[PDB]
Order: sequence, then structure tokens, then C-alpha cells
Amino acid sequence: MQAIKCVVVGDGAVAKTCLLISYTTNAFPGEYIPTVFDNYSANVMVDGKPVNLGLWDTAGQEDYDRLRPLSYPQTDVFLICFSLVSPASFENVRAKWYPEVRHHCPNTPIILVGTKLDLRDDKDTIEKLKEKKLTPITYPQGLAMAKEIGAVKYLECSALTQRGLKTVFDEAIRAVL
Amino acid sequence: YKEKKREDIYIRYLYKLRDLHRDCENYTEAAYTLLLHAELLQWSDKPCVPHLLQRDSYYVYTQQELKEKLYQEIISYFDKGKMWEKAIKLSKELAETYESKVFDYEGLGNLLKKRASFYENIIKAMRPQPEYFAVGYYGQGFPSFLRNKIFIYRGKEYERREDFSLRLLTQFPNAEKMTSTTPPGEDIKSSPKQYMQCFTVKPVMSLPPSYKDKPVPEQILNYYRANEVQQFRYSRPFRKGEKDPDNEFATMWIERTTYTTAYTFPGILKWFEVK
Amino acid sequence: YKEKKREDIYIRYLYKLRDLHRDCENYTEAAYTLLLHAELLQWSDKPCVPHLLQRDSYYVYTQQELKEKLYQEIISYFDKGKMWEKAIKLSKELAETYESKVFDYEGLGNLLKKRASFYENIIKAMRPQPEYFAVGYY
Repeated sequence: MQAIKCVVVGDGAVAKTCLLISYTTNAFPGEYIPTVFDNYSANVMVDGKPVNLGLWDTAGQEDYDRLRPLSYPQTDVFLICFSLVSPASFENVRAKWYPEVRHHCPNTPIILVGTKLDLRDDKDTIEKLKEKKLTPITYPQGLAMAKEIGAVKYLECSALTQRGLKTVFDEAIRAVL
Repeated sequence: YKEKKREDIYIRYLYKLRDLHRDCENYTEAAYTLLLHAELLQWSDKPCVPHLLQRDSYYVYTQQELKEKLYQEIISYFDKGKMWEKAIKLSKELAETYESKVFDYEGLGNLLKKRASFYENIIKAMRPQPEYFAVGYYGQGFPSFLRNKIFIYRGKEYERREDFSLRLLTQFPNAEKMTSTTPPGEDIKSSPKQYMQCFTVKPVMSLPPSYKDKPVPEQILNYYRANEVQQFRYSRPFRKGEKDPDNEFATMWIERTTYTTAYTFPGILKWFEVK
Repeated sequence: YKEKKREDIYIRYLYKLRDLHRDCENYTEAAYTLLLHAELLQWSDKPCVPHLLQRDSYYVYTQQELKEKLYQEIISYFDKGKMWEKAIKLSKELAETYESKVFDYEGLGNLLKKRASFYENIIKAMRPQPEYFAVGYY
């Protein structure tokens, strides 16, 4: 029996914690109960044997860049995160998140993950982004960024639908495996 | 048949079900069914009816002897069923019977050997907990005992909800999933096109008797977390008040849903209708 | 002393007699005496008096623990004393105590192993009967 370290970062405008807690709770979509504390954990089998799991829920704003990297050491995998509907998130990740992550741990299997997969095709959200001159960025350029890092995988999921979310985490666990 | 009280055919299909469960390797459920068979017996000597004298082998078989054989089998089942608490429980009466009615001390020795092994198994290793899901069947195309019904399923040790949902869809055509998970649909309380919904629920803690204050180790409690359970709850998120930006704890109101079913997991069936 | 009820010195000479009987290898009688000692104890937790806290080893020794140790010793004595009926009898309460008060299932396992051995010994082999004589002193 064993456990796995796995950190998750990202800008605070996407609420990755919602995704994490919904997954760990196994709750109905859009029915998660948000707790008060971070750094969730779970115990899942992906293949062969069940494994313990621990998710490092890391606050994403710039200041905590002094405390966040101290948890990076000996993390089996890290999961870089963004919002598929936030070009600003893309700026931050390709510019700040991804570079500093590669800096701190140049040696770690990495998976890029989308968010608000439904909102990527949300017509009202798309028209709002157009009238706000933001782009509901699609997959292929995300794939291009993934190739830019050459991450062991890149996936896109959503919280309101949990689509691929299990696939996300199974890929995450099998990354070590 | 139990309602009709015609016991012999009841036993016949009981054994049928035992065959089925062994085919499924559901050792626990097979053990329970075979126990219901054994429960009819007594520790008396006279074989009262040949009804209990089944077709497997037919000769004298005093109720005492057949009860012994059944208890041995059930003990073996629980042993490979990894449920040693019931194993020890039954072992106790079996040893009682050996030492007070038949006085075959060799049986005492073997049985106590097994009981020691059971205690070792309890204390040393650990066992995964099975997730428990609630299944609400709705519509009209469902069978009579399924239409507008709600069941609780003793899923596998590591059933992610949607895996079990997929398995249930495999059980059924019209595999569509509802999204108003809590409330039923009145139209679908009569409509055809069977509607369902599934979600994990919380196994409400049992009451280990004579255990309320003693500083007992965890292992027995972790066993009681999932097994010998009849109460199940599900929390209901709800926004009630102002949705101020920085805060959500000003609106959280949980409409928990407690579920009681007539029987106690684990049982003869891996599921049961909510009562 | 028992008449005078001064229990501590009573225990002292009780242990003296236990030493004597072991010297004679009268396992049964040593077991009985040590039992009379153990009988004073209870399955409670609080060590009520240090009187029962003898000179052999002196620290906390909750009555529960000392009673356990004595019962183990008496079980061993009866085992080599070839008197397994009393052995099984005491084993029963000892297992009761383990499973209902301390919940150390390892002790359950070892004790039940021994009890099975006892039952085997009863059923399998045989034991000679001691002749009994009447002595009239005059």
C-alpha cells in the first residue's frame, strides 16, 4: 500500500479547489460542499492496487511564491492548471506558472489540464469574451503548449460535468505508474 | 414461499441462490443465505422432517450433524469472505455445541485453532471499505418492484461513482441519468422511459454494543464503519441568504437525507430497497 | 494471618509456600496457592493497595496486569501439572478479560492455541490415578 504526492496550482479565478473537492467527495456534479481547509487527500485504485493520494491545494496569487516551492520537493507529479476560457490565465501560465514550475522542479512528470470545458463552447460566454476581446481558446493551441513543455499528458475537463475528470486523475496517477 | 410458509421449496430456491452467489464469489452473501438455511435447524438430535433432508446427500443426518456441517461451511465462507467477526461469533456457539453436546474435543481444537487465526487476521491486516450508493429508480417501464423505487447498493471497495453508474446502465436499456439528484420527478412517477439516478451516500456509524467508552483499538471500529450498517445519510448543499462575494458560510444549509432500509448490510443481497 | 486478616504478611508466606512447592515440583499445589494470591485481585484497573504490590518487582502493576501475569503463570503450572481441566477453566476467564477489557487479540490467539493443546491432551493420552490413604495420628 502506498501514497502519492501531487501538487496543483493556478490562478484563483478558476476555483480549482472546487474541482478537487468535488472529485474527492465523489459528490453529484455542482453539489460539492466546500470545506474551510486546503490540501485535500484521497485513496483510489487506478490499476493493480489501490493507492493513497494527497492533493496539494496551493493558493495561486503571486505573493505565496515564497511558501509554495518549499512543498515542491519530492513531489511525485505536479498538475499544472488553468482556465480554458481565461486568456489571462494563459498569459500567467505560459509566462509565470509554467516557467517557474519548470525552474523549481525541472524533473517531474507534468500534465496540463483545462477547466470550464463546457464554458469553452458556452455561446454566451464566448460572445462575452468577444465583446470583452478575450478568446475562448480552443484545444489545438493548448496542445501546442503541451508540446512546448512536452508534458506526459494534456487533458481538458470541467467541474459542473466532471467529464474526463476521472480520466484526468487516472492519467495523473498512472503518470508515476 | 416464506409468506406461504411452504418451507421445503423455500429451502430449494435458497440453495439455488447459494449456487448463484458462489458463482459470483460473493462469499458473504452465500454465507448469509446458507445461514438462513441453517437457522431453521436446531441443536436437537431427532431429524424432525425430511424436508430439511435435501437432495445433496440423503441419509439419517440428525439435525445436530447437518447443523454442524452447515456451520463449518459458513465458517469457511466467512473466512474467505474476510468477515471474521461473524466467523468468531458462530465459532463460539459451535464450540459450545461440541463441548456440551457431542464432547468431541478434536473438533474443539480445530475450531479454536481457526478462531485464533481469525483474531490474528482481525488485529494484524486491514480491509478496504466498500462505498455505498443510493439508486433511485423512476418511471413506469421499470418492473413492478422497481418502478418509483429507491435502493441502496453495497458497491465494491473502490467504486468511483460513475463506474458503478456505468455498471448499472449495463444492467439496463434506457440508460439516461437524471440531474435533479435529490428530488424525484412527478411526471416520471408515472411516465414510461425508466429514469434513474445514483450517488454515494454516507454509511452512518453503527452502535458497537458494550463498546461506547472502552479505549478499544481502531480496527474493530473501522470494521464497524462499513459493515453491520442500516443508516445512511447524504448532505444537501443549499444557498440560503446573501451570496456575498468573499463568503459562502453565510448561506450553507445542509438538508441531510437519512436512509433506513429494512435489513442491514452486508446481507443476502448486495443491495436493498430503502425502507 | 487470614484469621487476623493482616493480608500483606499473609501474601508473604503464601509466596513462601509457593517457593516450597516448586522446590517439591508439586506444580498443582503451587498453582493453587498462587491462585489464592490471585483470587485477592480483581479485573479492575486501579491498583488499590501496594500490599499486593509485592517485592518481586515494584512498579505500577495495575491489578488487571498483575492478575494477568498470575493467571499466565498458573496456566503454565497446571499445564506441567497435567491438570488441564482447571487450566481450561481459567483460560476461559482470561480470554474473557482479553477480549472485553484490554482487546489485545494476540493474547486471545496464544491463549486459544494453548486451550486447544489442553483439549488435545485431555482427549488423547491418559493419566494415572493417585492412591488415597487415611492416616490416624494418636
